[PDB]
Formats: sequence, structure tokens, C-alpha cells
Amino acid sequence: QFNPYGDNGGTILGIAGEDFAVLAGDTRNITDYSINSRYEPKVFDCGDNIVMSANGFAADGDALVKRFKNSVKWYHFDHNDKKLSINSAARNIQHLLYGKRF
Amino acid sequence: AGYDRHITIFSPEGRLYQVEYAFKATNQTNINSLAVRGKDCTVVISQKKVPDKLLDPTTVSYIFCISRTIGMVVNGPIPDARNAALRAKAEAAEFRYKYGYDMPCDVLAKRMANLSQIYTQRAYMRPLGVILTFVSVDEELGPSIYKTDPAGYYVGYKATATGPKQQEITTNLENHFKKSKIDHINEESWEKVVEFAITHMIDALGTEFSKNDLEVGVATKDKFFTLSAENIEERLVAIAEQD
Amino acid sequence: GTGYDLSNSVFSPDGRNFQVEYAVKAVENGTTSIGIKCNDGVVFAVEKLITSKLLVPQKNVKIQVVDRHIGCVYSGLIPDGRHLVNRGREEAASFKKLYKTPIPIPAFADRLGQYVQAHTLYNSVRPFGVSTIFGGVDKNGAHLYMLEPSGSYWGYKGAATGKGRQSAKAELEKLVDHHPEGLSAREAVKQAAKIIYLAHEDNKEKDFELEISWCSLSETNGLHKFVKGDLLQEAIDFAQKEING
Amino acid sequence: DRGVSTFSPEGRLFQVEYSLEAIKLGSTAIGIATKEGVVLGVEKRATSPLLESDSIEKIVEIDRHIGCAMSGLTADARSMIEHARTAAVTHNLYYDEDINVESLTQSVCDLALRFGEGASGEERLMSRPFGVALLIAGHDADDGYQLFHAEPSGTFYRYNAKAIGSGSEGAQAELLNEWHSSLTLKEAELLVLKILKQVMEEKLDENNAQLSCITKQDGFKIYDNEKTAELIKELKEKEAAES
Amino acid sequence: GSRRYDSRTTIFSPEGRLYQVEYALESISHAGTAIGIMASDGIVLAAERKVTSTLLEQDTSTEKLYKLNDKIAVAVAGLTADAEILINTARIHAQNYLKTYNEDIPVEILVRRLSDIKQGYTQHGGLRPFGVSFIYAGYDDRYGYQLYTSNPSGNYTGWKAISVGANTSAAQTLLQMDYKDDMKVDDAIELALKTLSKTTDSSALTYDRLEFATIRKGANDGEVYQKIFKPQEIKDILVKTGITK
Amino acid sequence: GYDRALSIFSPDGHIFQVEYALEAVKRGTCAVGVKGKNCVVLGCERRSTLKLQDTRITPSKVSKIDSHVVLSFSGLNADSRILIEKARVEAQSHRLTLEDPVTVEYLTRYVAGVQQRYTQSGGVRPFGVSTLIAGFDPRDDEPKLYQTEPSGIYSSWSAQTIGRNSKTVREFLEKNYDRKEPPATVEECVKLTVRSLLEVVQTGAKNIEITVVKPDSDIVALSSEEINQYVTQIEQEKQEQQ
Amino acid sequence: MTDRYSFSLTTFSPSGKLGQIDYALTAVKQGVTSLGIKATNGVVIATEKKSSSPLAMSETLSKVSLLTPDIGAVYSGMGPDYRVLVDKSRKVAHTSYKRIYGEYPPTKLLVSEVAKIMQEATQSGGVRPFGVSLLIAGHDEFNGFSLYQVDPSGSYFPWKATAIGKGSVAAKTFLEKRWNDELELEDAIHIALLTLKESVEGEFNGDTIELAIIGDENPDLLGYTGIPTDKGPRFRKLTSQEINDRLEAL
Amino acid sequence: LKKGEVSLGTSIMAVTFKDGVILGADSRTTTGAYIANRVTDKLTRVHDKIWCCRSGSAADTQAIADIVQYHLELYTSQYGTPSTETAASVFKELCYENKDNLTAGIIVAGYDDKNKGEVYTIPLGGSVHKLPYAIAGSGSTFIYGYCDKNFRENMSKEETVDFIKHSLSQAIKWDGSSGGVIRMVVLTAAGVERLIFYPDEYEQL
Amino acid sequence: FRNNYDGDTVTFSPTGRLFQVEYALEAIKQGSVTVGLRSNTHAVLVALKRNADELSSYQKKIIKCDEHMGLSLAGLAPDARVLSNYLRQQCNYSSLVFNRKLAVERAGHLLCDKAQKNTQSYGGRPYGVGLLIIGYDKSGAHLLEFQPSGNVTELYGTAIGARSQGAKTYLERTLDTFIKIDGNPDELIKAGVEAISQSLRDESLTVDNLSIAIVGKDTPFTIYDGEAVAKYI
Repeated sequence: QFNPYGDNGGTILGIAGEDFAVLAGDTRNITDYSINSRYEPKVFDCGDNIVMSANGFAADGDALVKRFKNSVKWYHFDHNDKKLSINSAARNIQHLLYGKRF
Repeated sequence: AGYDRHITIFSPEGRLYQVEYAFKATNQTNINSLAVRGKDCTVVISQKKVPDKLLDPTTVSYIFCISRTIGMVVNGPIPDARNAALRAKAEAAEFRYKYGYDMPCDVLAKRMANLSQIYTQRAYMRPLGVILTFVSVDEELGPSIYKTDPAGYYVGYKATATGPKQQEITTNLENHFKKSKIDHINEESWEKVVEFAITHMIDALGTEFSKNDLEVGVATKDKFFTLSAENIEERLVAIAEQD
Repeated sequence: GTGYDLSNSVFSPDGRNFQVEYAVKAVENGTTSIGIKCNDGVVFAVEKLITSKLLVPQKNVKIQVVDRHIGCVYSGLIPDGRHLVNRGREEAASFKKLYKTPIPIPAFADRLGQYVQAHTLYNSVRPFGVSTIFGGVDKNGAHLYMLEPSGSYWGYKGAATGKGRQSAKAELEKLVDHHPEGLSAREAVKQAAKIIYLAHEDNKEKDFELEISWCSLSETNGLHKFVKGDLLQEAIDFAQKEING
Repeated sequence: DRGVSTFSPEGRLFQVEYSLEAIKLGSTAIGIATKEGVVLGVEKRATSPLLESDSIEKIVEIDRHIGCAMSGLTADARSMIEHARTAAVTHNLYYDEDINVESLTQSVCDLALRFGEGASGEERLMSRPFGVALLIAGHDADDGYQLFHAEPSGTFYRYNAKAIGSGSEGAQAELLNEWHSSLTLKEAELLVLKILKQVMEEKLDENNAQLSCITKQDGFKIYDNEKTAELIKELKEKEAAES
Repeated sequence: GSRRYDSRTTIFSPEGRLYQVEYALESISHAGTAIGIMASDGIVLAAERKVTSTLLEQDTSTEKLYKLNDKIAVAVAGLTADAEILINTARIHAQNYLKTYNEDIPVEILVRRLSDIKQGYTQHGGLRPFGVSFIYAGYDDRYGYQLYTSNPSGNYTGWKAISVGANTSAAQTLLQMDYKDDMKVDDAIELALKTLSKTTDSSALTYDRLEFATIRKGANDGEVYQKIFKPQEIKDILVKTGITK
Repeated sequence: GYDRALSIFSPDGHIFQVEYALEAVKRGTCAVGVKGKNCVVLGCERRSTLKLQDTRITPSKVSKIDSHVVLSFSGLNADSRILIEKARVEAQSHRLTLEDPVTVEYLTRYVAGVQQRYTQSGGVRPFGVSTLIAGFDPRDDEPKLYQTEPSGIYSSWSAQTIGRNSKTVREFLEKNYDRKEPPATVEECVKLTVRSLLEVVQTGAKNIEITVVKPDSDIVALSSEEINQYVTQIEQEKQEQQ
Repeated sequence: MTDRYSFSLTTFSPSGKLGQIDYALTAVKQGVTSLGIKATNGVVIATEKKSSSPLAMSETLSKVSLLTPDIGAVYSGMGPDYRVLVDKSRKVAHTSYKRIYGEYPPTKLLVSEVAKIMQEATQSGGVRPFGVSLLIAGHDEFNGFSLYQVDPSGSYFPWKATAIGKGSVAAKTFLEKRWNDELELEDAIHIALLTLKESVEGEFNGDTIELAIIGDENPDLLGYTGIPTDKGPRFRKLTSQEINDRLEAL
Repeated sequence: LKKGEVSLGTSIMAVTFKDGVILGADSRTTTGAYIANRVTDKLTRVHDKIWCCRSGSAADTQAIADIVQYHLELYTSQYGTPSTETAASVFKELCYENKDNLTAGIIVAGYDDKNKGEVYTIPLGGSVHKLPYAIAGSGSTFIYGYCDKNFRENMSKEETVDFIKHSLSQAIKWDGSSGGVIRMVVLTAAGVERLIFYPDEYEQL
Repeated sequence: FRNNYDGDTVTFSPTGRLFQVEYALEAIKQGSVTVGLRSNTHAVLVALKRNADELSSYQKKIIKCDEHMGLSLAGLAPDARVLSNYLRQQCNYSSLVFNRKLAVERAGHLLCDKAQKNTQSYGGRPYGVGLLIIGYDKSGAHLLEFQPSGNVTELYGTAIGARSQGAKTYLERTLDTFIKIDGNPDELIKAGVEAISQSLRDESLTVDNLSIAIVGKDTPFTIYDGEAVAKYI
């Protein structure tokens, strides 16, 4: 019966450089014409020099980023503290997504 | 015999080590109980063994209230008595929930009898050494005493006695029931039945008893109640002031 | 070696299997704990043995709460005690959620009690071997209960156990007899300290650390608390007074 | 016979030790790790002149840069080899990159303990642990060339050389002197075979030995038989000219 | 403990076959006989009834002869109890095959399921094997008449005449000698009745101490018509052979 | 219970159950496989002194797993049937998923895993039968002959013998067949197999059963009659030294 | 917990014996005298119901159970074993014939069920057989009147007349002569009383003897006091008064 | 899916007096507009001194109450006599997890001899609320003013007896799904006393 | 006799120790020695890495389990592995769910239960491993001793592994100095290398394969390996 899921705003912009990369994001979190926060970013540095933002609906976002942080933790644990690459991180984030396509 | 303690096999004797020793060990608490039925009441009187001054004299119990009508005295070690008490309490309530009718004595006897038989059949549970004396004034069966013994054997009794001094008590009940020519007490008021009971108990066990040496549970039609310290005293008082 | 010492999938000729008998014997060579029932509360105390200067004072505790108003201390085998309590918690919480009330002490007792009995009817599942002195206050008074290895429990008004049991029980009954039940909760703290101090005389090849707690209806306002600060210094004072010092 | 909970005085089960004895009765496997390569030799063993070559497994691929040599029973190593391929394949799916030598080893050895009807968040259901030890070699970008010795007792040591077999005595002592930080891949293969012919009581040939190595030049490469024979023939000259 | 109260006997002997299985064979050789004769215009089955007396009902002789199908029947040598469990499962297996492929079960196909369970009984669980051997009597439209035997070892063979249960050696010896392949039902019965006589030592053998069935072509079928004889029908054939025994 | 200590190592490193398994094999019938290089011959003994049975109700020694894969065994009958059922399920599943008529080696990997399986882990006891799995892999002129044990090992083998009189037939294969240079004729491969099983069965051609498999599904089992003409021939070669 | 006794607790030997069973067969002999006569004009069962204490009543003890309205059973051996097996026997009779097939079970097919339970508790490890032998007596139009014994073995057989418990051999013998093919139900009640008289005296009165019959019945208790759909069940068990009255005319 | 649905008399109450609580009800089941029941026992004992009034759907209330009855029997035998608050939680739990199918308006009112008389009212969806007296159903809004103003603690039994008979007899008149007998239950420590008054009686009185 | 209280997890003694507990205590000693000392602001572990083959290469045997937690082992390495495995899982579940950072006492209690379930079936087993767990939470510094016997005491100092008694006697003496020294690492580390050298009596001390691990207020979890132990020998 209920679907509480809808969408909320926010905007991010990612640019790849030669030797660098940026991931820029606003701090405004909204639901409709109300301000939820003025200071809260949807962008987090998730570590190993991987930065992430799962922009859109907050409820989904917060939960995907809690899931990705534990997964990063266990990788490290089991695999000799190995660097999480942008390639590895990527694959993992897909497996989480397709886990909840249902 | 057989070798029942190492594998669950039979004995050519028919009766196994688990059954044979359950018949024995049911007294080591130095306990004696009797149950008599009135015309229209049922009375249980039981020894109460408060052996210390570190214990409250009314947390020591051996008579349990299983239902609102039904009482059960367990003659056995106290862990085994509570193991039986817990199971009996659920079965009594579950029977009322499903079948819409409170538990009678005989059906509780049967359930437990079947359980005790199964744990003797198993090699993965121990059976208990408990003799369960179930009592009530049932609505259809009248005044009732049904006593189970360990084996998973049970049968209905006129009146009964339990404890090492079973024999002493028996000869007094026999003598009364022949004299009167009925297998219940002519009396019909639970006070006078309680008073009578104690009389035959003093006589059998050879010591005059106090209230803290007795514990009384009374069954009547549609209610079960336990008698308190003052309540026991009132009965005792008369037996001490008549010849 | 009879299968009455290697299995509990049978009844014994002594009405108990040897290993359960042995649990009772191992409580007694152990550590001393008491419990004092009083007319408005209960008081707990336990002797914590000092074997090195490497131990820290009161950052290892033996009295552990269940709920917030029932205090549990136990003597005997350490692992068995953790497991008993963990269970004790799951019952207590289930009761609070389900009936919307803190759990009664005769109720709480039946729930732990049935679980100690369970582990004593299987041929490969370890018995418990702790004696637990526990209790607290509820809406018809204070209650002191003591739980044994074998699944045996009754209500107590005074209770004692351990190495120094004999001594402890002697002082403890004298004081309980003298009093209506135990007098005030406050008086009982000092008294409790004397028993534990007195029991320590039975083992002077080690030191102790006196640890007391209480749970009292109007003298803790329904809660179980540790006994500390002034209240611990005072009980010490009283103790070293009588047992010379 | 012997329980799955019955220890020796040292904490170590009967069954664990007993596996470890059968390991030592297998075939000889010798691995030497440098920072120019890891060379693995094994005796393949021909059980008859009518047993076909390269139908018996002694050099296995876990992955295209990762090998293992075994000693003990060959079927018992198969359950391990399966688990090791699976671990490798999965880590690459999830993380698009290579498993580390250590990581791979740990994953197999967690499931080599087990045994009994136990559990604690680990599923244990075996009747015995495996009867086989394996020398697990790989190269990983971070740590380069490494060699690890897996015991089926859930124990794992990091190594720069190890030999096992019934030829272990000669080969480990020889390995210590021969060890150096770097030396050429061709000198190393030749030198391995030299050590093998010494602990071997019979003529060493290519119909009972197979060589293999691991390169950063082109990953796990089994150094095949034809190419290996020509080296054994040189061996006969160099060895009878020190004599 | 109780991990050493395991019998450990459903493991191999050095003799190439499990303890319990070999011992069980003995049990069969101490219970009733079944004899199977496969003829060129029938299949004849004879079994000698174990205990016969007035206190028993003597008019029943289906105590070991069950038809599994319309054209398959078995003879039991072993104990009633052991038998029943395999009989019921063979009956269902018949119905599964019938239902899936729209055709009746071939004799070897049926045999093979029963035999894989007999092996199974020691292979999974550690439990004990059976104490029954069957001799199967059936027709299939791909080989003519088939007459087989299975044992709790899970080994099965086909034969043209065999005996199982007690007195296998004696009966088999006689059978091999008088065997022909131009025999008819009636020639077989006569033969059967001679053999049975020579293995039983008596004054006389009576009709109620036998259980008999033959599975002949019939004259109401191009199939095979299964005739289960009862005491009074045993009495008739005893006259017809003129073999009183 | 029964999920433990059926199988464990000794401190001597023998396994109980495997050691008593190999003993059922020596006791039982005799099977041999000799390979040509464009044929594989499988010869079998079936030994019965009792003559009151037919071949058509006594199970065959060579059972088809597929038209181009065959299985031979020595050991218990009961156990061997279990193994045979898995191999047919594995042939048809492989054909389904990879869409290739079967490779004979993969099928060995499945039968061998089962055999390993009940030994390593409890809740089942091991087998007491050894097998020969032979056949042709598609697009091959080269014969395949494999041996799998109750241990669960397998390897590929040029001629191989198991069962009663393993020694005798072994010596014969050592001195009359080579890995290097086998029969190149089908005929000579037949002659050799008969020669080997004749010395041991201690009967004529009426208890040796020959089955010849030429490439990819071409199987003909020569009959008692056909074998006898070589049996005659054999008594003649042997009367050049008698 | 489970999984410690998964070997059977019957095993064979070269004498083929099954330990548990031999011991349990002995138990049946040590029961009380129970008998069965098929008179081929009904079926009559009788047994002794007896005190075990002076203040134990016997009118709370029965050895005669109904399994279904028209199949009755009697036993010798262990009391508990009989009640628990009887519950399970009841279970299958009711669920699997009266709902599936809509009718009461055929005896012989119910004999197959009860046997299978007993044989099963021997085949499976960790548990023992039941140490009883039951005599299951029933009636059907299709089969007539019938009587079977099912052993502790889980073997069965039919028996024209039999007895089990104490005084088995002599009781069966005397009976065999007194048993005719065509026998009147009143005479067949006397013979049963007569037999039980030979086993016991000094406590043998008719109100301690419990006798039940397959043949005569009371429609007035089967809800056919009014106009019948049919006659209905043929088992009807006597009260004590009826038994005592006939004992006087024995 | 239940086909048809059922309804009860929807003006239920528990009133505190001098020595306990007196519990009062109207009873009437209808299934649509068919009068399924003139009289009913919906005056339900859940323990010997703790009764309740059941309102809402007949099928649902009865089904719940039976489960509550099983827990509170088992609860008594083992853990000692319940309280009004103990009973109330059990009722609520069953409504809340299954509020996807259940419609139960419950007043549980019981007597304890150290809390005196206690009224706990559990509306639809289920939440425990302690009040010193209650009125519930959907007819309760209309008597809110009466009840609040004439509610008095420690009023004479005779006076409470009139007050409940009157309270309902007014409620029943103006409301339409109310009807049938007025039954009342007096809970004090002397036991349980049962009152029934038929239609013709209460209207008049 | 032996066979009564060995393999049998269900039995008891009048003393309460079975044979399986005494063997477990011996097993701890057969691992390498590791010593613990702490103030109230830091906790240190000094542990000797000594190879058990000639060719074997040194590898860490102090394992960081979380940012604010770790353990060192002494005893059986498989036994040590399973527990470490459960504890890393436990660490995560508390952090996601309750945001809770564990104190040592809490983990410990969990640890006792785990062993306890496996000493209530014949198919599980008791362990053979002691552990010294350090962590710094908001109740200061902590060092805990975990025993397979389920005896958990949080101590200022201890040692487990072979030849414990050298170090214990030193550690009880320098006790008073070290506990009152707060905010200074280097002295407590140095003192740990001295302690462990009294445990050794006949076994080498390695000047580049010692490994010291520290946690504290000013120190997040660092293991000093190789070079970086030099200035504390």
C-alpha cells in the first residue's frame, strides 16, 4: 500500500582531470518548498581516495552510503588493508544497487 | 537385567533402570502427603519441611496450583517437581484455549503419562522421578483424586498416601471407609474434613503437628484455595483440646 | 563411569546425576557472596579476591544488573554465570515489552529456574554451576531469592554461600533474628560488611575488596544501585571496629 | 575410536596430528621464492610404465598468476583446489582486481579446520580435516613474489623457501644455503632439479617430474617436460665434474 | 561418552561386506522358505508356511504372497515386519512409473529401486539393514518371463530356478537336475511338489501348511493371469499330481 | 552420532574404510581395458559355476553411460548402480548447459567427486567399488581410458587391470603391450585382450565378454562364438613351445 | 540433545536375534490374562482389570479401549506403552479412512498400520519398540467377523482364538475344544469367565472383570432412538452389573 | 477475506465507585440489518477479578479475546495474578501487529486491592491508556459532558448502580447501533456480581 | 578416568576444572610471549616475533581489529582466528546499529558466551588460546586478559605465553611508576621491551622483528615494525 519513496533535489558535478579529480556538490537539502538543512552535504569522502555522492532522495542515499562504508571496512580487514580503487568501489556500488532493484 | 543406562534397550524383566529407580527416589525431603475426598469437597494435607531459619517458611511449598480448580502435589526432588509443574501449567491453559473448557484431573494425568513414557523411550531426554497427585472436585466426575506414579502408569483412587509412612496412613483410611461403608467421607463441610484428616495423620506419623509443619490445599466445586497459617491453626486448636 | 557420570539421558539411582552433585561441591570451595533481606529492601555483597597489585580497584565488577532494579551477583564458575545472565536479560526485556511492566521476582525466578532445569535433562549439554543470589523490589515488596546448580530455588530472608559460609551464616542469622527481619536498609549495609569481613578471616592468604550494593523500595526509590562513596566508607568503619582495628 | 573434542595435553586434537603425518608420506614438492621468480618443482611420479604422463595432477592453476603444489593425497587436495579457484574468481568479480597471496590462503585454511557437529558462526560438519598440505605461490602487485605454506590444520606461515615430502630433510637444509635475494630464472630451474636429484634415491627424469614457475613476464607458466629434459641432461655433466 | 555408545557396525568388515549385513543373512536362513520356478508357460511359486495350528487361522496363506501389480507378485523369505516397508514402496514406485511413461514397470527396473533403498538403509543414518529377500515373479513384454532375487546386500541376479530362506542348497540341487524348458504349468507344479517334499521330513504334508501361487498365461488373457491359491485349492492340486505329500 | 569418525587418519596414516574397500575389489570380478590408438577394447570376466542363469537377466558387465561413453567395474553390484545413475545425470546436464556432446574426462570428474565426498565428510559411508570409464571425446581419433577409485583419484591409463589376478594380467601387459607402441590394428587389440583374460578366468570363451568401441558411438560386443575362434588360435600358438 | 544414538538398538548376530524384541516379548507374558474368541457369530473379548493398592479403584481402570466405534482392542504388557501406541493408532484410523474414504477402516488394513508403527520404532535408532501385543477385533460386512494379534515385533497374524498374558498355554488349550465353528454368544461369554476363574481366585468377582462384545449393540446410544439412516456400530462394551449377573449362572 | 461483517453495541464503559469498579454494557450483534443476537455475553472475563467490554467487530473481538484468555491463564499460574495494566498490554500487542484485519475497541477494567479499581482503554490501532474511568465506542462523544460532570469518585453502590443504568439507557436511545439488554458486572474483592436487565426494564427505569 | 572429563564437555568435577581446561592453559605458553602494560591514557603490547622455521619470514601476529581495538595472541593460531573473525563482525554491527564503541569488558562477556555454547556439545570444543586486548575508550585506557576458562580480568599489567613469571614480577614492581605517568608514550614502551627480556632467559631478542603496538588518547592504533622499535631497546 504506502510508497514513502519519492525524490528530493540537490546537484552534483564531477570532473576528471589529468592528475586530479573533483566532486563538487551543494549543501542544501530540501523536500519540496521546505529547507531541511543549509549546511549538510550529500557528498562524503569514503576513503582510499574515493569520494562519493548519492544525490537525490535522502532516505535511499543515507542507507546506500552506510552500506558502502561497512563494505569498505571489511575489504580492508580481509585483504591486507588493500587500497580500494575507484574501479573496485564502482563494481561494489553496482552490486549493492542491483541488490535493491526489487 | 538389561543395561538401560548405556543404551535405551529393554530388560527381560520388563522394567528398566530408569523406571525402577524412579519408583524409589521420590522421598529424601522427608515428606508425607495424603489426600482424602469428602462427600462434596477434596482435602489435601502435606508435610511442610522448613528446615532452617535462613528461609521464609511460606516460600517452601510442595503443593502447586496448576489451574483454578486443579491442584497438583508433586512428591519428588524439587527441580523435577518444577519441571513437571511448568509443563502441567501450560497444558492446562492450552487445553482451555483450544477446547474452550478448563482442564480436568484425568486428562492432565494422561498428557503427562504419555510424556513420561516418551522420555523413557528416548535416548535424548531423561524421565523425572515424580509422583503427581492431582485433585479437584470436578463438575462431572465428582470429587476426584487421580494419582500418577513414574512409569507413565496412573490410576484413580478413593484416597491415597505418599511418603515412607504411606502404610501407616493407609491402615487409618481403610478402617474409616469400611466402618462407614462408603469410599468417601460422610462429612460434607471442608472444615470438618480437614480436621478429621489431621487426626488420622497425627496418629499415623506419631507426632503432633504445627501449622508450620503442615501446608493445606483445599478443593471445592469450581474453586481451589490454599489455607494460610492462621487458617491451619484454627483446625489444630480443636484437636489439641479434645481427648 | 556408569553413564550416570557421562550422560543425563537417564534417571540415577541417587535421583541425580553425579555431575550435577559436583556443581554443588564446586560452589562451596569458591568465593563468598551473601544477600540480606530487610523490611524495605535487599542488600547484596560479595567478596572480590585480590591476588596482585596488577588488578584495578572497581573497574571489575561481579554484581551486574538485569533490568534496572534487580541486582544479580553469583559465586562459582565464571563462564556459566555470563551465560545465565545473558538469558536473564532476554526474559526480562521480553516481559517489559510484552506486559508493559518491570518483572516480579517470583516471576523472574521461574523463568531462569526453568532454564537451569533444562540444561540438566540432556546428555551432552553442560549443567550450570553457579549459585546466584539475586533479588530486588517490585509492587508488593522486596524479595531475596537464591538459585542453585540443580535448578533449585526458594525465597530467603538471609542467604550465605562460599568458602567462609559457616562464619557468614552464623553472624547473619544472629543479626536477622535480633531484628524484625533485618531492620533498616541503611543499618543492613554495615552489617553486611561485617559478614564479608568476618568471612575473610577464613582466607587471609589473600586480600579482599569489599563490594556492596542494594536495592530498596524507599531507600533507593525502587532502583538497584551500587553501594559507594560515603555509604561504602561507613560500612568499612563498622567492620574494622568489631573485627579488631 | 577418537572423539572430535578429545585433545592431547597441548591443546591439539588427535585427528589434526594424524593428518599431518600422511602429508609427509606423499610426494616431494619444493618451492624457492626470490624476487626474480618463484620456481616450483614436484615429483609427478609414474606409478607404472603404462601410466600416461600429465593425467596426474601435482601442478595446479588457482588463477593465471597463481599456482599450488600439493603433498599427501591427491583427491583430498581437490576440495581445497576447488575452494581456492572459487575465492579467486569471486574477488575478481567484486573488486575487479587480483587476490593477494595471503588472502587466498586464509580463505581455504578457515574451512580446513572444521570437523565435528559443532558450529559458532562457522559451519563444521566434516568427519576429518584434509590429509594434505599445499604450497601456494603467487605474485601480487603490492608484495610481489611470495610463497605461503598451507597446513590443513588452519595454520598458515609465510615463507621465502619451503620443501615438504619425505625428501624434506635434504631439501630444506640445501635450500637455506642456496637462498639469495635475486638470481636468474634459468639458473634457478636448473638448481631446483639439482636439489631434487639429491634427495631422490633413483635417477631423476621428466617422466616423474614436472616443473613450473611464476613470472611477472607472463603469469603462471608450467615449465613443460621437453624443455625440462634438456636441463636434466646438462645436470649429468655439471654434477660429474664437481665430483 | 555417548559418542562412543555408537555401535560402528555399518562400516565394512575386511571380508568385503558390512558386519550387520552378513549377520542379517543368517536371520533369513532361519525363517521361511520361498521357492521360485520360472516355466515356459508360467511362473510357479511355493512357500512353506511357518507356523500352522488351529489357534492360527489356517484359511489364510497370503501371509507372505502379495501381488505388487496386475502381473507382478513377490514371494517373501524373512520376517513380516521387515518385508512390509519395501512392499509399500515398490507398490508406489510401480504407480510413479505407470503415471510418468504411460507403461507398466519392467521387472528389473522395479527390482533396482528396491535394492538401492536396501543399500541405503545402511548407507545413510547408520541404521540396520533388512531381514528379507524377495523372489520376484513377473512378465514383461520385452524378455518374456523374468524371475529375480534381491538380498539386503543390494546384489541381484536373475535365475531360471532358485530358492531362498532355509534349505537353499538342497532344493537348488534338485531343481538344476529336473529342469527343462518344455515344461508346462502342470509339469512344474508336480516338480515343485516333489522338491518341497524332499526338504520337509514328515508323515504327511497338508494343504494348509502351504502358500502357493502361479502366474500363467490364462484363458481370459493374452497377458498373464495371476492365480493365488488358498488351502482348499492346494488340496485339489495335491490330488491331481497324485503326490499326497 | 554418525556425522563423525567413520573416516579419520590413523597415526599410521591409513584410513580404515578405504583400506577395506580395496579388498572388495580383489575379491570380485575381473575387468581390463586395452587401448589401440583407433579403438579401445574392454574385456570382462563374469564368473559363475552354477549353470541355471542367463545373461539376459544377469546384469551386463559393460554398461552404457552414453552411446560413446561406456563404464566397467569390479566390486559390489549395489554400490556401482549408485555411481552409474549420477553419470547419466551428468551427461545430459552437460549437454544441456554447454551445448556440446560430452567430453569423457568431465564425467570422470563428477563420479570421482562423489567418491571423495562420502569419505571426507560424515553422514554417509564410502563405496567399495572401482571403475573403468572409457569412451571417445568428440572430434578425436585417440582412445580414452580412465580409472577412478573409492579414494576418488583418477588418471588416464594405456591398459589397466583390476580385480582377480591383477598380477598375472599386469605381467602380460608389461611384456606384450607397450605405452609407446600399442596395437595399431583392431584385430591385434582383440587378440591381446583375449590372451590376457583367458589365463585367469579358467574357462573358455563362454565366461569372457568382449566389447570393442571404435570411434564415436561405434560399439560392437563380439559373442561367445567369435571369441572361440581366437581361443582356438591361441591354443595353436601355445603348442609351438609344447 | 539428539544425534548420539543413531545406530539401531536392535542389531543382528548369526542367530539373527533382535535384542530389544526378545526382552519385550517376555513382558507380554507377565501381563494379565486377556483373551479373544472369535465365535464366528460375533467376537467376544474379556480381560481382568485389577487393583494394585487397597485404595485404588478398578472402575478407573480399563484395559478395553475403543480404537474406532466398531474396532476394539485388548492387550497384555506395559500399561503406558499401550496408551501411547493406542493414541497414534486412533490418529491414523480417523484422519485417513473417515475423511479420505469417508467410512470406518477395514480391520486387516488397520492391522497393517498398527504393525508398521511398531516395526518403525525398532528400525529407527534412538528409540525402542512397544512392549505389548494387541488383539484387534473388528467387524465389517465385507470381511465378516475378524480377529488379529499384532506382536511387539510388528509381525502379525490372525488367530481363531488366542490368549496372552499369564496362563497363556493352558487358557488357549481348554478354549480350543470349547470353541466350535458355530458357537452361541452367551456360551462364549461363559467360557471366557471360566478361563479367568482358573487364573485367579480370592479376588475374582464379576465387578472386577471387564467384557466387551462385537455383535449386539444399542442403537439408542448412536443417535437412532428416532428413525435410523442405518443400524450403525456393532461393538458395545458391557457394564459390571451385566458381567456379575452372568457369573452366577456360570 | 471475510464476507459480510459484524458489529456490536458500541457504548461501553467502566466507572469507578466506592470499593472498586462497576463495568457496564449494552449488547446486540447485528450482521448488516439482520439481528444476529438480542442478547449477548460480550461481558468477558479475562481473569477472575479483571473483566472487559468488547466492541468493534464480533468476529475479530472474540478471536482476540480467546488468545488474551490463554495468555492470562498461563500468566496467573506461573507469574502470579495479573494487573489491569498487564491484561491491557496483551490485548494491545495482538491488535497492533494485526491492525491489518482487526477492529477492536476494548475497555479492560479489573479490581486490585492495592490500586483499587482501574480502567485501561485501548482504542482501534491499539494504544494503552490509563484513565480513572472510561467510556468508549462511537456513541461515547455524545455522553462526554454528562459523564465528566456526574463522574465522582467514591460514590455509594446504589448511586453508581443508578448512574450506570441511566448513563447507558440515555446513550442507547439516541444512538442506533445500540440496543438489546444492559448487563453490568460489579468487581470488588468479595467477588463478581452479575446484573442483567432486559429492554422493557431499562427504558422505563 | 581420563576418558571421563576429556572430550566430555557435559561433565564437572568437584573442583570444576576438567582436563580440557588444563591443556588449554598449557597451549597458551607454547605460543610466543607477549606482555601488557598500561597507564590510564595508553595501553601497550610488546610482543616477540621469532620464526619457527629457518626460511620462514616474519609476519604480523598483532592484528588491528578496529580503530580503537586490537588484540595480540598467545596460543593456538586457528583458535585465535575464528574469535578475531567474530569480533571484527561484532565491531561493525555495534557501529552501524547503536553507534556503540566497545569497551573491553563487554566484548569479553560476549567471548565467554561463544566458548560456552561450544562446551555444551560434543561436536564443538573448548579453545586453547589466551588473548590480550587493548583499547582506549572514554573510561581511559584498558588492557584485558581473556582466558579460554572464561576468566576475564582487566589488569594494569600481565604477560601470557611462555615464561610469564619473568615479566610479572618486574611489571608488579615498575607498576607504581608507570600508572601515574600520563601523556608520555616512550617510557612505557621502553619498559615493555625490558619486561619481555626477563621472560627470555635462553631465547633470542630480535632488534628488527620485535613488534610493539600501542593505543591511546593521543595515539590511534599503530604497530611499530622494523626500524621504529630501535630507540626503545
